[PDB]
Amino acid sequence: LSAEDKAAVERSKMIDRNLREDGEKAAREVKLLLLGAGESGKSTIVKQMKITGIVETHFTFKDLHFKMFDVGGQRSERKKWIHCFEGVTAIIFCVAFTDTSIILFLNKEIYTHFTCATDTKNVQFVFDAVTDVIIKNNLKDCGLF
Amino acid sequence: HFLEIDKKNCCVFRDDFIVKVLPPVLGLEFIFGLLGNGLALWIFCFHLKSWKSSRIFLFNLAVADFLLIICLPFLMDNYVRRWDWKFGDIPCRLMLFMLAMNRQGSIIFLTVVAVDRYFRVVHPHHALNKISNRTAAIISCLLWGITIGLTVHLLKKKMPIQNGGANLCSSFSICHTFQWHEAMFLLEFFLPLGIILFCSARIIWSLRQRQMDRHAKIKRAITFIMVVAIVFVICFLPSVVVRIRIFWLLHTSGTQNCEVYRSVDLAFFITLSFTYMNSMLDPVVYYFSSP
Amino acid sequence: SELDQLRQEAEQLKNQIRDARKACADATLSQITNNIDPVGRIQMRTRRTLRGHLAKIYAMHWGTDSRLLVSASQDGKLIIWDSYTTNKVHAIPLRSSWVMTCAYAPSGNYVACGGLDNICSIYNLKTREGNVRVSRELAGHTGYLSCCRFLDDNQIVTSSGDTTCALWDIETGQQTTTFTGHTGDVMSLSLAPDTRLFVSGACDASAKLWDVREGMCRQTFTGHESDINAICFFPNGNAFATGSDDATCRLFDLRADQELMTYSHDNIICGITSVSFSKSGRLLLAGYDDFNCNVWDALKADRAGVLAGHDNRVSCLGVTDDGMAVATGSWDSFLKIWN
Amino acid sequence: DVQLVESGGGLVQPGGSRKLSCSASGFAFSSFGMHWVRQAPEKGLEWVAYISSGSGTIYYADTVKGRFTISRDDPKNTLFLQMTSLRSEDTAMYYCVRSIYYYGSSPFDFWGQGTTLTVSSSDIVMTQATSSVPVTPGESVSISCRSSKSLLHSNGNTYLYWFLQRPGQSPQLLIYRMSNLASGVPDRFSGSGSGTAFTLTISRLEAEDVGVYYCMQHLEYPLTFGAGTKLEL
Amino acid sequence: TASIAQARKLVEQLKMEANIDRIKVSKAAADLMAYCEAHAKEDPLLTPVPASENPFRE
Ligand SMILES: Cc1cnc(C(=O)O)c[n+]1O
Repeated sequence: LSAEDKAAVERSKMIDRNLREDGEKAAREVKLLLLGAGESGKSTIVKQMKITGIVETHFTFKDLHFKMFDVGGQRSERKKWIHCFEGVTAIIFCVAFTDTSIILFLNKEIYTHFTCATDTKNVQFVFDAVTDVIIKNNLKDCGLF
Repeated sequence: HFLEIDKKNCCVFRDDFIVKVLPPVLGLEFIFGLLGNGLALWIFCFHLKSWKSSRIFLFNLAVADFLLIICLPFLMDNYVRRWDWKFGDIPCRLMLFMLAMNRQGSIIFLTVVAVDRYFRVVHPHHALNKISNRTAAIISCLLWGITIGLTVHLLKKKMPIQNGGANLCSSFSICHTFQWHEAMFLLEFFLPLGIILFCSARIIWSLRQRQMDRHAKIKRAITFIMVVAIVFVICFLPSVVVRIRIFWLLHTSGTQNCEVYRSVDLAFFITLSFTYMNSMLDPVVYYFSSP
Repeated sequence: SELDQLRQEAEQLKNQIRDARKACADATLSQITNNIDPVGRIQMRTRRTLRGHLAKIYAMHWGTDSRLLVSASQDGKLIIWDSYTTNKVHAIPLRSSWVMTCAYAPSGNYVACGGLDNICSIYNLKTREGNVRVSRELAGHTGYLSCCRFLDDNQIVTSSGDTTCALWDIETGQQTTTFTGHTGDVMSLSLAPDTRLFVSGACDASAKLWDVREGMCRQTFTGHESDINAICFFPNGNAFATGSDDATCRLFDLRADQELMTYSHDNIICGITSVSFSKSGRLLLAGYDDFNCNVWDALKADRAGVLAGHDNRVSCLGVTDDGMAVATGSWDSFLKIWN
Repeated sequence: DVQLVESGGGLVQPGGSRKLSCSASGFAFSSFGMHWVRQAPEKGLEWVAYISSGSGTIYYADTVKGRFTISRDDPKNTLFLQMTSLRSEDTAMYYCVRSIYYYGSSPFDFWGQGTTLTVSSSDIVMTQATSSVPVTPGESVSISCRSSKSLLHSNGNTYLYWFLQRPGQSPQLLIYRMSNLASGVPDRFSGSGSGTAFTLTISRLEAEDVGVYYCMQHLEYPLTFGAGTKLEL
Repeated sequence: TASIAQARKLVEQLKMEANIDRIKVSKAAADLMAYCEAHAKEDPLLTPVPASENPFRE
């Protein structure tokens, strides 16, 4: 091992530590894939917890970051983003994948919740749904379930 | 029956019932544990393709169980000839140190797995649930160091106890002195028992309160955590209650009449085999049931 | 009187081209190659494992020096590796974490990446400053971007989910030629070793051959039952192989204009994500949804080995230009190099 | 553009202390390891110290170890050389040198203009047999450099570097690792050698090729230079 | 008439695709076999090279 190779190894280690910091930052965030018809009242709920390609949304409830990927705008085939979105924890559906959970919302395991007047209940419901799917991935990660 | 070691008055028995029952059960335990732990290690090393962090703790538990199982046949040979250890001085220290240290390591890694499950079920959004592999390996090394440091006391003793012509190689002689070897036994039971019971109760309470018990795999998971708690209790409670009875008898009667200790000594050295039966049940209850 | 006549003309043209293909279909590749010796069992072991990615790996490419490779992942990171020493050379953050493809310029002065942002982005690896900065972002594709491949330092072809391909001039940033003959989303590309032709597979279960300068489709190849997920040129450029979701590989050739071989086993049901060739073309390495890659004798259509060191769907694999190693990526976030 | 500007020094009494500062601009200062190189009046180059990227690794010459301390301020893109117990041999022109290390990189690319310090009053040996070669323009000239030990490594690359210092300017890299041509230099410069003996070839000589040529090894620390070879018209 | 224009484009594309000489399958198979045979000794994956000239080693 030469001096130049040693310095290259040191550079690789610095890159490794930067990757570690970025991964630790991103380990506290959750990715949610949002589906809809585009004109089925989805925008109401989208703006309810709000306060070409795919739109990204950010909102935090309790020390946990959520990313919303609205894909109702795209007219492309439904199955052609599934291989890209195969790893999302849950899918949110607004109405007026062998182990991927579905969260369901009524504008007017599958988790269902009729929209309330206050967005707080909706955010609490989605937080609970993500808690359960994270519980079960953690269990698999362990070996029990 | 009386034999003082250095300053502790000790009663030692050579009952013939130690050879009628213990060698067969320990032989069965050795064979089944060897097969189970060999298969477990073979699968863990070769056909895994996945490590994460909890599998590190499971591998350490398997290592401790295998190290106890490979030590069992020398206990066999001791038992078959009624406390007539003949190997030497260093190999008896190595047996006692390995047995005690591996039992402690198995108990600590059981507690670690229980705490891991508790953090994965009651605090799912916690840092410890997404720990790195290097951190898991370092923690495993630290825990192994803790067990070894707690068990060094058996590695710095002269242990060819010459009981006339017996050459006794026991670690739990009935002696009227509270040493670290017995407080360590009682702590090994109670403190991990408390942590394990707390973790299991909180896991079950959180799973049921979230109404996630209705699944078929989650029901099996709850059943098997109940099973591991029951196995821990069943294997480690008889020896501990007999030890408590021995302490009560020492504090009431004392060494002045050692004949009252014969039944309690035989019972203690019979129920001590369930501790190793725990090590031989471990592959079936912790590895072969993963789904 | 017009649509019906045109449809009948197209149907009779298809019938006559199929008849012409059948006329030259007197022999079979398997019948010819029955006499040659079998390749025999091949054991190839994981020589290197590259760790550092924190999400599923979707694409990788080799450098023409056969030592440097770049891999893309869903963590929004491009990592250039040194395969000999396993240590990292660069780590390029990406604005979008939905990248599906990555390319290495043959000179080595640039890399490319793209995905659900509909942009193949060119990154300058040789700057006066010691950082890697985005050279230019090429925009104009209607849908997502599934594959871009460098022709030279200034030219690059991109395949896209809008059923089109395009050839870009990097300095100007605009497309020079477009390729519009497919019906479904274009999922793969493979440039000929002479950089004169390329084949593209799409969701319409057909592969097409294009001339880069001509700009129009030259040959159309059918035979697969489902969408073609991978495509690769034979080392001599006179044939190519396709992998699809119906769990079979098929070897097509340009001169004879039809399929020659079918690579399928009754034990395989999972689809095919990646495909490549050995330096001599005798081995065909195809990756599957069933967590492992396996080697196919390209002339006898029988398995000669298995690459079974991954914990998830093997999404990418590639062979060096000198053929010493094959690097495979998977969704377990590790890259393995096999010899 | 890339530039390194030095400051400090100029008149120091013997036995005192001084602080050299190197302010960088126009490049990512944090990713580069940084070197201090000094040359005495009418004498060749001499590597002083090295601080790696992220301050992880630090080296010193055996003649300055203990008395010198190298440090960097990455927020402000500043390099320091704390100099104490200064001797009469410490008077020279100090250079701040930029270098980065990955596979296929060229270290020792950019050199600062330099700052002059005036003080009142086991390793590889690189040898250049000649000192002054007068060559008319347009004639191919060969400059040789010899090593004490083989600069070839198991990786197959020999760590030999060539620099040219024009009269009144800081050295500029033209050949790194004995074969590769530095960015921006003309193609008339070629490098060859084998392990111990090396040769730099200039095809046609312009008016800008006049200067002192230095051969440098980067096989191991301390980095060593050879006595420069001067070209005259 | 956009559909008619698309049909005409398809007709032209198929017509030009039908005007290319096609080599017999036997000849192409023999060519592929000869190419595989002639470069068989140059393939490092087909014939495992010894550990001396292996750029990747343990
Ligand atoms: C006879 C016997 C049984 N068990 C142990 C043990 O420590 O587990 C020790 N000794 O000596």
